[PDB]
Amino acid sequence: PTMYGEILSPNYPQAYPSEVEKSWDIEVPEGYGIHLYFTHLDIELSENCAYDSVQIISGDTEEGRLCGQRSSNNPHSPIVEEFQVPYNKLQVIFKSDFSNEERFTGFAAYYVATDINECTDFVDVPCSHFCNNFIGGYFCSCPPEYFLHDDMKNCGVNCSGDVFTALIGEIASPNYPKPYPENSRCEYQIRLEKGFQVVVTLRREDFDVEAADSAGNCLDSLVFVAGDRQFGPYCGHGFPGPLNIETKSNALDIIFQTDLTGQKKGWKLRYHGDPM
Amino acid sequence: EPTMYGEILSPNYPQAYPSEVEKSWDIEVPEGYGIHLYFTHLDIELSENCAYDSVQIISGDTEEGRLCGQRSSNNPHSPIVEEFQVPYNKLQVIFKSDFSNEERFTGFAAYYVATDINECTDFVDVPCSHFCNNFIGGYFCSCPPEYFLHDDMKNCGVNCSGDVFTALIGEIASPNYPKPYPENSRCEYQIRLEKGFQVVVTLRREDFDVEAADSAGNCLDSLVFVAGDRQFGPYCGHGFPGPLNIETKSNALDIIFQTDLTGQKKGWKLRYHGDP
Amino acid sequence: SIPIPQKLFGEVTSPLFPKPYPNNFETTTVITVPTGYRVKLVFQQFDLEPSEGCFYDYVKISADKKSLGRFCGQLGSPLGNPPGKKEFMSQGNKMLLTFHTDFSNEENGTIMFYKGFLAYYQAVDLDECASRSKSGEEDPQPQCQHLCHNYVGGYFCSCRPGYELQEDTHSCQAECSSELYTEASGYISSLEYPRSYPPDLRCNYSIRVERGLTLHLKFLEPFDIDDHQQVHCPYDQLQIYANGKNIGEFCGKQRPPDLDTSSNAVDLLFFTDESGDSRGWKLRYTTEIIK
Amino acid sequence: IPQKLFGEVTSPLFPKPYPNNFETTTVITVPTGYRVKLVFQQFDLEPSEGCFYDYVKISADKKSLGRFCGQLGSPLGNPPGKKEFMSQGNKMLLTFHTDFSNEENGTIMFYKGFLAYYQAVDLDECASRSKSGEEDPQPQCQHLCHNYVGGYFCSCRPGYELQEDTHSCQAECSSELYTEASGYISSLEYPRSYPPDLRCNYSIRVERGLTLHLKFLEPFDIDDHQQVHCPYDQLQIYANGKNIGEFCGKQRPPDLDTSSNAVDLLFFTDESGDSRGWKLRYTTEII
Ligand SMILES: *[C@@H]1O[C@H](CO)[C@@H](O[C@@H]2O[C@H](CO)[C@@H](O[C@@H]3O[C@H](CO[C@H]4O[C@H](CO)[C@@H](O)[C@H](O)[C@@H]4O)[C@@H](O)[C@H](O[C@H]4O[C@H](CO)[C@@H](O[C@@H]5O[C@H](CO)[C@H](O)[C@H](O)[C@H]5O)[C@H](O)[C@@H]4O)[C@@H]3O)[C@H](O)[C@H]2NC(C)=O)[C@H](O)[C@H]1NC(C)=O
Ligand SMILES: *[C@@H]1O[C@H](CO)[C@@H](O[C@@H]2O[C@H](CO)[C@@H](O[C@@H]3O[C@H](CO[C@H]4O[C@H](CO)[C@@H](O)[C@H](O)[C@@H]4O)[C@@H](O)[C@H](O[C@H]4O[C@H](CO)[C@@H](O)[C@H](O)[C@@H]4O)[C@@H]3O)[C@H](O)[C@H]2NC(C)=O)[C@H](O)[C@H]1NC(C)=O
Ligand SMILES: *[C@@H]1O[C@H](CO)[C@@H](O[C@@H]2O[C@H](CO)[C@@H](O[C@@H]3O[C@H](CO)[C@@H](O)[C@H](O)[C@@H]3O)[C@H](O)[C@H]2NC(C)=O)[C@H](O)[C@H]1NC(C)=O
Ligand SMILES: *[C@@H]1O[C@H](CO)[C@@H](O[C@@H]2O[C@H](CO)[C@@H](O[C@@H]3O[C@H](CO)[C@@H](O)[C@H](O)[C@@H]3O)[C@H](O)[C@H]2NC(C)=O)[C@H](O)[C@H]1NC(C)=O
Ligand SMILES: *[C@@H]1O[C@H](CO)[C@@H](O)[C@H](O)[C@H]1NC(C)=O
Ligand SMILES: *[C@@H]1O[C@H](CO)[C@@H](O)[C@H](O)[C@H]1NC(C)=O
Ligand SMILES: [Ca+2]
Ligand SMILES: [Ca+2]
Ligand SMILES: [Ca+2]
Ligand SMILES: [Ca+2]
Ligand SMILES: [Ca+2]
Ligand SMILES: [Ca+2]
Ligand SMILES: [Ca+2]
Ligand SMILES: [Ca+2]
Ligand SMILES: [Ca+2]
Ligand SMILES: [Ca+2]
Ligand SMILES: [Ca+2]
Ligand SMILES: [Ca+2]
Ligand code: NA
Ligand code: NA
Ligand code: NA
Ligand code: NA
Ligand code: NA
Ligand code: NA
Repeated sequence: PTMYGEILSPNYPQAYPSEVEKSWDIEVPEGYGIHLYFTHLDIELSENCAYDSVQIISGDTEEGRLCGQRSSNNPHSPIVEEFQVPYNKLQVIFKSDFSNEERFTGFAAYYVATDINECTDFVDVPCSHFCNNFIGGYFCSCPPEYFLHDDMKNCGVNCSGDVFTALIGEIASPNYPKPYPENSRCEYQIRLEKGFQVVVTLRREDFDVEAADSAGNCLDSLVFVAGDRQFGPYCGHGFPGPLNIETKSNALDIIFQTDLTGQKKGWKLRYHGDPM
Repeated sequence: EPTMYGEILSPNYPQAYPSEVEKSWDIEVPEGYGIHLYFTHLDIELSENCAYDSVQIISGDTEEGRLCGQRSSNNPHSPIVEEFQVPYNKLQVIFKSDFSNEERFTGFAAYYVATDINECTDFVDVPCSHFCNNFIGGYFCSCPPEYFLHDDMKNCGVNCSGDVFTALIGEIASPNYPKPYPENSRCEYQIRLEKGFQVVVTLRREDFDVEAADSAGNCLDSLVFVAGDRQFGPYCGHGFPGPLNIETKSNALDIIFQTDLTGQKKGWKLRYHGDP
Repeated sequence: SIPIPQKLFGEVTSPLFPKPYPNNFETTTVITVPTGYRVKLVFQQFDLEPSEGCFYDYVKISADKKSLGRFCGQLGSPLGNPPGKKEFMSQGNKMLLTFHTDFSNEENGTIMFYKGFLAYYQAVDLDECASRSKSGEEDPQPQCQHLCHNYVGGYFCSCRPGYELQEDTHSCQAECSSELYTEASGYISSLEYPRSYPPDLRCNYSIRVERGLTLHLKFLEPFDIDDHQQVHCPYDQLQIYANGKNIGEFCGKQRPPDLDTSSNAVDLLFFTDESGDSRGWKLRYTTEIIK
Repeated sequence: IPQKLFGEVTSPLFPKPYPNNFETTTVITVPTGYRVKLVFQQFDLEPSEGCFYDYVKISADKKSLGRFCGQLGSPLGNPPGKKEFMSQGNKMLLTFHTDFSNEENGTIMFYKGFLAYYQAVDLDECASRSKSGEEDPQPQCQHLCHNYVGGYFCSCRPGYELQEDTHSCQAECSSELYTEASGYISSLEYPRSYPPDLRCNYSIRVERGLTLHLKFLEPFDIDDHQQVHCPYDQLQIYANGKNIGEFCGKQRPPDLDTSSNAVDLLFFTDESGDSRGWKLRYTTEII
């Protein structure tokens, strides 16, 4: 395994021998992608590169197949063809049939190992809250008064000890997204400067609490207290309130009550401030 | 102990200097180096003939300079304000100040570097008779073709023996040719062939100019060929008097060239071949 | 808190973080990644004493030879100048951070509690090729004649088709020794035609076709080699060997005659001088058959 | 050669005429930080129009300077004669080439050869690196370097300190004393921009029984700000132990009268220099 390398056609830059099938296995260390690019391409031209060809296979799938006479169009770049993959290994197979109509000099290519930016390069991000990329790997981080769970990937809230002073921050139910603990009352407190208003956002889909009885009274409940004002109790699958909520208060108490049985996924939210 | 470079600053540079001082510095470079001493900063109490305060440059017994006053460099491309060059390996600098300073005077800042003496060119007297060679830290003499340097390491002298000619076809000329021949010398050149051959000497009628004979016709400077019993010469004057092709009828030939103290001329050149 | 020559990434915090920071404090921590790397960094939490123009407290981050940022305030508040999370990359391998705080953190004249900051820094690889200072590089020669390559940490160089890399791994010579030709027809041209040919060359352009054919050499225009009307080919020579024996040493301005060889093996030998003024030569070689 | 002042390089067998069919390369090497000067005393080769037959090829620092042939005096030849051939670096490559026949185009000819004399010389490192170009970092000096034989050493402008690398300089500007009756005090390199990152204590200490009169001159230019005065740069003035004003801006401060024999002007700079600075006349009176 290397961080860089050179691959030339047999007998470069002379004419290549006929009836050949040569293979190269590219390998870089863990957590690196590969950039493979061709500085020279002059191969026997056939439709679907039937007679002679140079082949790029990653794992089981054919990333490319090249043939023909071609030189770089950009005068600012020597690259003629190129490929980028999120994998740590590649395979290149050059094969030629028993005849050449003209003289074909083959090909000259090079590969380099690139860091995978695990946060951005994929659509799936392997961190619940915050992602940190570094050359050769990644690791996760969390928002105010959150503690990272054993799996090194997802973060979690504690039910007590937390006074929130950040202007923009997150709050979740304990164990989230795992089910919330039974027979507990979790109160989280936000305390801002007097001139600000706490505005609470939580996604309509990020809320699933034990449903109410037939009469509509929540058996498990979540409620926001702002002095005299009060929002809730909220329960059921799906947040019934609007996704953006104004409390009109600089200090807010969020209370979460559960009984002995009948638990569910739970909820998550993020808050910011607005002047008065 | 001798150095190739150095720094000299006024006491307490670049602050005001103390009064009633007389400080001295002794500059020293190794043998055969001159000294370049130059001043990067000059701000000293100004007096006529630098009477009150002064900085003084003495080489041996003689005053190479005396500076005082407020002065800055006029050339923006050079920091040098005053400078001196000397053919000696040692210098003395004496800074002295009287008991008062009316204004604030920052003193002076200077530096010295050792330079090679080009013994051939830097003096009017050149210590080589013929050719002079300068090198960094000394000199030595050299000489023209077939001259050997005399014991005194300075003056050269000509040799014209030790060379035995065995080639069938070869050349011989007078020393320094075509420059004038040396005075008070006897030059004998010797040709030695196989028994069966004859030395035949050719020399152009125009390639011969030796000091003419006296009124009576006796050559004062002469050239003569000795072939066993036969002898050709003495020859002298402007123009070769003999035929352009001369047959000696001998396989071994001695050519002798006699000159007196004064009355020199261009000289001569010749080429010889063999005949069975 | 992690300044070290051999380190990929690291953390730099305000003092006592997360506990609020003490007044009357100024500390400079310098990040150092190894040679040939840039320094990227961002702030997660950021809560400082705000001030119009950051007179009171601030974080001063400075790059190679320039202060990029001096910033203060809280993550969200518009009281001025928070970085929040923004990228701060260096050019060289060193990033100087400083944290300053005066005596009074308690504004309006009652106590206030300010936590600090969480700086995370990544190393990154720099693109040595793309720098492009074409002149003002005599001590190093960090740019290559034909092409260099950008990879993590270092960089290596390579030459255009038909050239060899010489010892310095920055410049290239010509190979032009075993230039083979076995195909039926073909084209042979002096290196980099019709531009001037490189000097100091020993070329053996060898043609070896299947036995039982005869070669036909047709020179094209232009044909430009340093010649001399007194004695021909003193500086540059283009010798042609056919069937083992020389058949002509050519140089000049008008092209040599179209040659018919009666041979299956020719060798064009090319000897150059130590200067290139003239352009070169190009030829089509074709094959014919016998009974 | 690792270490040599001077030397001789001759044609083979010199002075005896040189053999045919011969090519030899001799390389002169002076030590580091020296140039190579050389000239020819005697020069007698086989002449040829464009030096096809025989020649001396002298080349320095990846460039062939000369390829020369012929006799000292004779035309139709390219002789150097005595001309100077200096290198830039410390190496000079010489080569001598000769075919089989030097004795045909007339008839027999006897050609002696050549006498090359070479001196070493010192190179001017300063004028080499600082003459043109070079914005990237190079080992060149900040205020001034010095040219001397072999090596080079560096120095700083009046009132600056040389830092360890012996290439760059900061300002000292800490114990700047003034004990004379009158005088002038100016920020470093006035009216050019002042250096950044400074802690200056311009101390005036006159004989007791006098009062100091500080007169600021124009121009007076320090980075100021309309919101808060002196955030980046400050010019504090201490008199008689106590502060008497922290100044910055564009109009000069008022002429100050101290009633003190001991003043200290403290100068704090930021990390950039746009503004020019300040200058003052200090005078003494009696009490
Ligand atoms: C320009 O480039 C061409 C490239 O072909 C080159 O021509 C080649 O020159 C060499 C010079 O030696 C020849 O090689 C050998 O010559 C041997 C001659 O032996 C005499 O001369 C010796 C000195 O040269 C001396 O020491 C000996 O005592 C003796 O007096 C000869 O014995 C030998 O025969 C073998 O030939 C081939 C290898 O060439 C062997 O293998 C065959 O190779 C071919 C491919 O060419 C094929 O693959 C066959 O399948 C394979 O069997 C074979 O088995 C013999 O044992 C060899 O010939 C080359 O012959 C010659 N190549 C030609 C003429 O095509 C020029 O010199 C170059 N010019 C320059 C550099 O200026
Ligand atoms: C700029 O630079 C100047 C000089 O370069 C500094 O001044 C020196 O430092 C201080 C402040 O001026 C002076 O110290 C004070 O000295 C007073 C008497 O002076 C003599 O005493 C000292 C000690 O014996 C001698 O070494 C000195 O040479 C003097 O001859 C004292 O009265 C002070 O003592 C204490 O007084 C009362 C107690 O009653 C306390 O309340 C005070 O706080 C003080 O501590 C004090 O010792 C010193 O004399 C100055 N001159 C020197 C050292 O030569 C500036 O400080 C400097 N400023 C900045 C901002 O950098
Ligand atoms: C959320 O709540 C948990 C409750 O468990 C809190 O964890 C507390 O963390 C401290 C560490 O600061 C634990 O101390 C232990 O010390 C030993 C000895 O050094 C060490 O080996 C252990 O690994 C652990 O750190 C403490 O036991 C624990 N508190 C309780 C009551 O169990 C904390 O507030 C939050 N979670 C975490 C992981 O910090
Ligand atoms: C030049 O020709 C001659 C004869 O072949 C040789 O030169 C000789 O050189 C030596 C010095 O190396 C001289 O030696 C000295 O001679 C004096 C004579 O008075 C003697 O007193 C000393 O003790 C010393 O031996 C010698 O004079 C000189 N001969 C001459 C000038 O005829 C030499 O072979 C040839 N080449 C050179 C380079 O000299
Ligand atoms: C108290 O805070 C207010 C904020 O508007 C400010 O106007 C006032 O000056 C502060 N009090 C004092 C004594 O500074
Ligand atoms: C040498 O050759 C050239 C041209 O071949 C001719 O000019 C000259 O007369 C010849 N003979 C000499 C120089 O003795
Ligand atoms: Ca094929
Ligand atoms: Ca990674
Ligand atoms: Ca429940
Ligand atoms: Ca005085
Ligand atoms: Ca000398
Ligand atoms: Ca005489
Ligand atoms: Ca503070
Ligand atoms: Ca790199
Ligand atoms: Ca040429
Ligand atoms: Ca010859
Ligand atoms: Ca030098
Ligand atoms: Ca400034
Ligand atoms: Na090939
Ligand atoms: Na939960
Ligand atoms: Na002084
Ligand atoms: Na003579
Ligand atoms: Na060409
Ligand atoms: Na200034």
